[PDB]
Amino acid sequence: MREIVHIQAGQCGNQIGAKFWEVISDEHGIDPSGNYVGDSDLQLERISVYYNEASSHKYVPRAILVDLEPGTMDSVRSGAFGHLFRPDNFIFGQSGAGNNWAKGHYTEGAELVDSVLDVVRKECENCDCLQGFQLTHSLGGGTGSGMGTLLISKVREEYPDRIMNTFSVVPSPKVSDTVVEPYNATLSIHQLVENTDETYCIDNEALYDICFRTLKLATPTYGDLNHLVSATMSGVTTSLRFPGQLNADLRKLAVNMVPFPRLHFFMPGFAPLTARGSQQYRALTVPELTQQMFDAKNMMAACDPRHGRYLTVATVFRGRMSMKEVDEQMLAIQSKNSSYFVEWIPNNVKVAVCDIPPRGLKMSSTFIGNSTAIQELFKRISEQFTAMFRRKAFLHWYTGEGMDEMEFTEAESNMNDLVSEYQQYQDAT
Amino acid sequence: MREIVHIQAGQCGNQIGAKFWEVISDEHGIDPSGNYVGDSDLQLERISVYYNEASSHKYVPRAILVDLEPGTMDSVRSGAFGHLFRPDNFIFGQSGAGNNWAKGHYTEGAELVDSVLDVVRKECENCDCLQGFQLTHSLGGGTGSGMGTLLISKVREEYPDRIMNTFSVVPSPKVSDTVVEPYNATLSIHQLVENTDETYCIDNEALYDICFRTLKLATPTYGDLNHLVSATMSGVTTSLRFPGQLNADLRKLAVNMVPFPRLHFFMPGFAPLTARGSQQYRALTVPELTQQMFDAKNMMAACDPRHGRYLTVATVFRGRMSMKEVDEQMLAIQSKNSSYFVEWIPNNVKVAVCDIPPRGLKMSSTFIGNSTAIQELFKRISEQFTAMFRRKAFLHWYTGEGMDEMEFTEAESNMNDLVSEYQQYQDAT
Amino acid sequence: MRECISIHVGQAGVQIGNACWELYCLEHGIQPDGQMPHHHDSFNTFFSETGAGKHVPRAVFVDLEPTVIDEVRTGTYRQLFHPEQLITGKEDAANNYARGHYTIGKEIIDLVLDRIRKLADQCTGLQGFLVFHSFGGGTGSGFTSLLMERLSVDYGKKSKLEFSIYPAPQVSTAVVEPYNSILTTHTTLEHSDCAFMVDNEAIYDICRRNLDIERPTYTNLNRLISQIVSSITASLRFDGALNVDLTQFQTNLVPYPRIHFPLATYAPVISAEKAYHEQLSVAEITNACFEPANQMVKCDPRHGKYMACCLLYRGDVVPKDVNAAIATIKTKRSIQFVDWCPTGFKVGINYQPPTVVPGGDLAKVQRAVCMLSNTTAIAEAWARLDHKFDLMYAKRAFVHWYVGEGMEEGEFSEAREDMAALEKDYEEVGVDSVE
Amino acid sequence: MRECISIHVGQAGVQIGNACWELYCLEHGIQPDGQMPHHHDSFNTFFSETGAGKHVPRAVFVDLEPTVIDEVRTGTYRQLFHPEQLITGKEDAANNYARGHYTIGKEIIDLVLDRIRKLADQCTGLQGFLVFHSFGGGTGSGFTSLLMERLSVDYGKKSKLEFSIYPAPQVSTAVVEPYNSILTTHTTLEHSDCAFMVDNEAIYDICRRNLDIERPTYTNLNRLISQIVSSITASLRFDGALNVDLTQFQTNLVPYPRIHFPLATYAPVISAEKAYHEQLSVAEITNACFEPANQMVKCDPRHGKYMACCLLYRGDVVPKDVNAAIATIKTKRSIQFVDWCPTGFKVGINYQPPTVVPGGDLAKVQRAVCMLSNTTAIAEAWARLDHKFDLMYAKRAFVHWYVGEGMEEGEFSEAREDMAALEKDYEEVGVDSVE
Ligand SMILES: Nc1nc2c(ncn2[C@@H]2O[C@H](COP(=O)(O)OP(=O)(O)OP(=O)(O)O)[C@@H](O)[C@H]2O)c(=O)[nH]1
Ligand SMILES: Nc1nc2c(ncn2[C@@H]2O[C@H](COP(=O)(O)OP(=O)(O)OP(=O)(O)O)[C@@H](O)[C@H]2O)c(=O)[nH]1
Ligand SMILES: Nc1nc2c(ncn2[C@@H]2O[C@H](COP(=O)(O)OP(=O)(O)OP(=O)(O)O)[C@@H](O)[C@H]2O)c(=O)[nH]1
Ligand SMILES: Nc1nc2c(ncn2[C@@H]2O[C@H](COP(=O)(O)OP(=O)(O)OP(=O)(O)O)[C@@H](O)[C@H]2O)c(=O)[nH]1
Ligand SMILES: [Mg+2]
Ligand SMILES: [Mg+2]
Ligand SMILES: [Mg+2]
Ligand SMILES: [Mg+2]
Repeated sequence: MREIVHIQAGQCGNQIGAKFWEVISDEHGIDPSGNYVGDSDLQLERISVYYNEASSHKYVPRAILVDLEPGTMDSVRSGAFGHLFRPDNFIFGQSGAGNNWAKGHYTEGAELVDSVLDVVRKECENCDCLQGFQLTHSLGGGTGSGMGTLLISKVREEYPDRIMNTFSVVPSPKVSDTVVEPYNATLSIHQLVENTDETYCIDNEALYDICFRTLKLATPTYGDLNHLVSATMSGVTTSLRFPGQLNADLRKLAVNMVPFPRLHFFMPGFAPLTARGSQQYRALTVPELTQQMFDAKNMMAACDPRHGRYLTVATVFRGRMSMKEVDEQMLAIQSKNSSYFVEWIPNNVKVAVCDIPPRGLKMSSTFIGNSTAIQELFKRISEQFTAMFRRKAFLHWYTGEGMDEMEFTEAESNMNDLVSEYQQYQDAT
Repeated sequence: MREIVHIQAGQCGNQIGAKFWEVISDEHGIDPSGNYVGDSDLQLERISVYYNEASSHKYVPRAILVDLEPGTMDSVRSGAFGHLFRPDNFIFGQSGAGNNWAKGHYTEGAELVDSVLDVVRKECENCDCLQGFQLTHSLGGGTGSGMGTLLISKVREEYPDRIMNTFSVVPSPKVSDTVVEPYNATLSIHQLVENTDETYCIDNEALYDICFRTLKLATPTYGDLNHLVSATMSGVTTSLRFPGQLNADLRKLAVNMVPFPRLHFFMPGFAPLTARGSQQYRALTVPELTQQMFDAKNMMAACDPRHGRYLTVATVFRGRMSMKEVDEQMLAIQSKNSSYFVEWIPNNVKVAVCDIPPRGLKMSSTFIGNSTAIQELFKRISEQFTAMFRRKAFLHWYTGEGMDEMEFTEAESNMNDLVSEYQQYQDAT
Repeated sequence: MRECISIHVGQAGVQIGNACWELYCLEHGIQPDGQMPHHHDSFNTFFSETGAGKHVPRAVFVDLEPTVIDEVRTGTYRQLFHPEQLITGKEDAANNYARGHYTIGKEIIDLVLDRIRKLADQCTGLQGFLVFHSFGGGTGSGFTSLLMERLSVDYGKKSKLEFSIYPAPQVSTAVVEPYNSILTTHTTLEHSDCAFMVDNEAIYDICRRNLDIERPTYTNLNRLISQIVSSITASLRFDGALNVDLTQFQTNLVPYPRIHFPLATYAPVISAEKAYHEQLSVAEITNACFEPANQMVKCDPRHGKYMACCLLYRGDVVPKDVNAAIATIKTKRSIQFVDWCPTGFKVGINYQPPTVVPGGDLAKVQRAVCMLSNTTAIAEAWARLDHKFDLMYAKRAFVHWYVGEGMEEGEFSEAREDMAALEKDYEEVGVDSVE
Repeated sequence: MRECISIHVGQAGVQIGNACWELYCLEHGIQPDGQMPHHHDSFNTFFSETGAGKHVPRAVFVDLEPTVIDEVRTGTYRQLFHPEQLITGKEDAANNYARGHYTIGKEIIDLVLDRIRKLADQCTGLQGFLVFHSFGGGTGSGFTSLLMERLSVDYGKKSKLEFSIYPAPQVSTAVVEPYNSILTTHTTLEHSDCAFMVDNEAIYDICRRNLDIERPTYTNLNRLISQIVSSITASLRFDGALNVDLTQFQTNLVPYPRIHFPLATYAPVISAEKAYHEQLSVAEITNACFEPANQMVKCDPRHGKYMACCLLYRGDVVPKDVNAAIATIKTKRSIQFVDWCPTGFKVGINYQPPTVVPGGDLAKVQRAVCMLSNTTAIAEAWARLDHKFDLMYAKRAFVHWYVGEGMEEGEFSEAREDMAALEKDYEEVGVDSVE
């Protein structure tokens, strides 16, 4: 009931998804072979939302892993946790997009999308009652950004009356992984703003600091970095996967959070984050949980909220608490930190409570804040994209595979408009 | 309830505190591992004042140990009694202040003062009522005096309606540990007399003499020296940690003993002080205890009271007695020694009685006297500072890191004013 | 699954290729005879599988003078290469580009093309061409221009990377080097996606100073250049935490159609005795590789400004300190990038530590870095070569050899004006401009 | 953590450093090869850890003549030092200050700076530099003043201590010592935070009389001076009941920017057989080190007045009898202090007893004291040296070697008036002033 479709694009999506389906398997008591070995029947109460029933009590995920370059798939197939996926879903192309938008939207986008859309339709018809779509990708790569935009569009005419959540890894200010980031990002964001519902922007170096500073890890690899982002992603969904005292669903989050069609870029955060050695000297209690969430340091996006104002805020608890303690503390937060909240939405705190605590923790929480601190992220990206484009650098290889200058002019004009409306509403009276 | 924050600055504060939390742990029946192993229930009646309740009945002290160099924390962290502090509290820098005021208040202190201040605000949010701050530092070092004053000015801004006590270690008149003492001390006092409520001045040679003749020890190391100052420091606080016939607390002492805003420099003292061998030839009873404290020999500050007059006096008894025997002796002390008391404060004796004896003792006492004889101590220090400053010796390395000539002129101009009023009130009619 | 073919031209290409296929075979755990004693595909991209256990490379060795190929035929690697692939002529171009491109070079180009077409149709996922050729040589320069024209005509749009050998400023071996280089650059300027340069003495300075060898025969020089080539391809051959494809190199390094002349660098290059007294940390090999003295082209980067860089870490590498290392490099004073490129770094990470060739001068290392810098310090080298060519041609020296072998002086004029356009574009792009 | 790098200059520095770095591995339990059979860091301040168990010192050996370094390379401590660190020239300065500062010294100073900058960036918490240079030599004096100029600009404000070797009054191995010493002191006066002076003849009296040794070779002299250096930095490497730092020494002993010339002193210095007949109490080693005959510079403290002192105990030392001992020392009429310094003592205590090298002349002691007196008695020594320089320069003797090597006669006037200013300033603040 209320089934969810999970789509993966680019190298990041497959690596994040590899850690994702690891978390879900432990949550639902699923052996790597694919057979139920747990005890509680509560996990079976709603198992069809993600997994799928099969013969001999086998379970297969509703995931569609697809990427142009094959190199990622041999890793997921040959590696562990590859005995439970559906071999038909393992879609791959022939050559990677090469960090090019054009090769991800016109050249190799044509033949690959037709194949992947077929598996979506078959998966949708198998579904009993569709709830929405989940897409995990990156805005810096070529295949994940370029094709993911194409897939988001092709899905959109097919299911107009549906919602989707895109958990994108937005590029960093400090360190840039690839040289031509702004060309892929600016083009991708223009299309997403047109035809998407909500978007959870996530940074890398911000999660780098969190792992090194708070968890005190000397060598934070991609294994640990992707592990933390999976827990936030599992926390967002678990409201409808598991019963709770004040339940919420993907539809509830979308409407509570998005006041306007063009302002749907969120910023997540998770708590508690404690080291292995320092967990014994801290009291696991709601006061410190909410305090840990509401500081700039424990935030998974590299934008300090102090330069902006929280437009709307969510908080999806887990474990067992009191609504009194939960909402008494939201009062203490609101009264003390009132200078940082937008004046013209009152009571802008949405709270939901579950009952199943996360593994190895008495209780935890997930904070999703639609803030005005993203305006500094888009301003910087637009600045980087502007200077590079005026001198017409790297342009010969987007023009040489389908596009021309009119796409670049209109994408820049739209992005300037969006940051204009974003600021003009923050400074409204 | 009525919690207090304990701050340690410099090497002395860390060394005093390392053995201070030794005596506090025995009083509350705390194993070195951090778990309660005591018997009497009265210990847990007020345990939150110093320790913090945590998961699985573990207790974590409310301490903030900070030094500009890592040479001090290596001992406490690696050594015993280091598995119960919270590692977040173990704040340290990279290079010591180097016995310089500038390198601890202007240049190097500012970098680390933001980290400790943020811990202070985070320190006892769980803590529900602040009673005050307890600071242990030195007036001769660089980090103990330099940034310790920096913390006092900054902390006072955030908690103005609160009282704090600094248990400083005032310099010596016979042997000086560091060559540039008067420059470091005088610059500190000009800032201390403005942002503190009361200061406990303690010497070292006076502690040496007491441990030599009275305790019969020929080679007292720093371990046997700091044990004497811990008991006095624990005696002042234990009024609000344990029940008593006539209770007192930190706020109570400040009212009785600060007649004027600038005259808040006290002189402690402890009794009984008897050797282990010669403990069988004395009868433990109130008669000798009151006589023991009021002689010049058993005084922890090297200033002979006979050259001055007591203004106000404490006697924070412990153990169990009858207040009649207490006031029968305070009457005998007053009548026989009436020449050593100021005329314009009648009945200037404050007495409080507790109900829990110190460890291995039937009864004990703590004497705190806001005597006038301190005026001879500041007279000597201002004499040494004057001789060094006209020659401008050692000064080319104070202006080179932030200061100038005008600052030194005002610090001495204010200090001679303080010794003027400290004596003008003694001779006032 | 994704296939790239390698063409080796001239004595330089064959000798380098012998050292290159020395290390690819070692990297994949293949014995010299084709048998065998992460691992299982990988080898499918280079070593085509025969029905038996024998693997044969996708290499096309072509030369006009047969003595060098007769060496590789009779060498230790006799059973590896396909006997049809080794194509030999009868006499070389004798450092005459006119001979090697017009008169004699045209009589064997049909045979090499047929072997290329047969090999390409054998594979299913053809990606691009790897060309190993020199610049001074008559056959190396003469044949490569013919092959680029022929290959580009057959295959429309594919990646075409070349690993050239840039002529030196004071080290010289030919007397017609300015003539061969200028002619080669002009004709292949439009048909090369990305061409790497290497200077012979720059490795000699590196081998003498960094590794401290006083007998650096061409074997030791070939071993160092071979190491750069493999780790560039190693992303295609091996999985990694951040995979980079041949197009990704080509897309991330070429900002303009004409400015496609980067240079290579490798690190760490340290000896066996100094291995014990070093810690081989990620933060320092990033610093060591970027150090101007470690560049493998005889040009100081301090004289110019970087335009784009690409790093490739392999082995036990964490992306965090790699992230940290580039942060300090960017904020460092000596490094200066160009204004229109606020971001100028591409990072690729692989899980396979580099292997060591037995008997090699280098020592075993668990981390390796390869740096591809597209900069402006190369522009000073082009001007110097242009000066040498202009000095010699000023009085029509050696032109009688070239003119008689099917050329005209008009062609020399067009190549001269071509290099002026390239140099003027290179400086005007590197120099800042208002608005 | 806390880092300081050591520069060894000239034959004196390399010979002293061979004995000095011999002691540190003894203190930290490091075998000569690198392996091992209070202890956990500690060695991170001097021994930079390689990934393996091997420790390599943070030392830079620089010299112009390869005779002495080759002994270090071939010595028993062959595997410890980093082979790149041992920097050699080709010929020495030959007791010529001009050669080692202008002509030949300048051509190698860039190489040593490269190893300094590389080593400093490797460490994290660098504090300052320890320089082991003499005064009479060419490379030990001429080249080290160049290093001060090079090091100071790169690192603006850091501690800089030079453990000099003061030329002796009557003992003189060289003939141009007054010309060398005056020139190097003038240029290094404004770039040295704290310079320690040692006289070679002064130790000889100490070794003959106190230690009862009749064959005091340079290896026996160097063992005794190594103990002074070790205990100065004994506070950084070990915990203590009262710790001192590189800065704590540097601000407690320099009342004026020019007057920063203290002198060392060690105690106890007694033989093996004489150990039994001495009880070795704290109250007397404080008295022993204050005796005029145990000073390490041939200047009687009675002729002058102490300005500041600094004691450093280590071992089974309790602070109660320490400050008691100084109390009796202060009231003694033989030791006199300056009026404007009512307090002139600094103490530092450690829990690590000094160790003894095997085969050494000194016996095992559970306590040790190092006294670093900044006194006016050294002003008589500057006057004596200035007298010799003024005597020979009057008729311009030996000048032709210096003038023809890149100097001028006018430059000698500046160095002469510079010592004129210092000699009176030392006395004028040492003597009382009106009002
Ligand atoms: N959080 C996270 N991000 C990653 C990880 N690996 C790569 N990324 C990000 O993803 C981007 C890579 O772009 P991709 O879309 O994956 O490109 P690709 O899959 O190699 O294929 P092409 O787009 O053709 O190059 C980089 O900019 C990284 O910032 C990962 O393991 N975890
Ligand atoms: N009572 C007592 N006093 C001590 C002890 N250790 C040091 N002191 C005093 O502390 C002073 C030393 O200055 P500190 O404040 O410790 O200086 P620091 O912490 O080392 O930091 P810097 O000033 O930068 O060197 C001396 O004057 C001693 O009188 C101790 O163990 N017990
Ligand atoms: N790095 C490297 N360069 C080489 C090696 N052998 C030759 N060269 C270069 O190749 C140049 C000689 O031209 P080649 O391309 O070898 O000419 P060829 O192969 O003999 O055939 P012809 O051009 O007809 O003479 C010289 O300038 C060298 O710089 C080698 O083993 N290693
Ligand atoms: N204490 C001590 N002093 C030494 C030793 N060896 C040389 N000296 C001193 O060094 C002085 C000689 O000048 P050096 O500094 O050694 O000159 P150098 O290092 O040989 O360099 P050049 O001047 O160029 O020859 C003599 O006056 C000695 O006092 C030694 O082993 N121990
Ligand atoms: Mg990819
Ligand atoms: Mg200190
Ligand atoms: Mg040839
Ligand atoms: Mg010499």
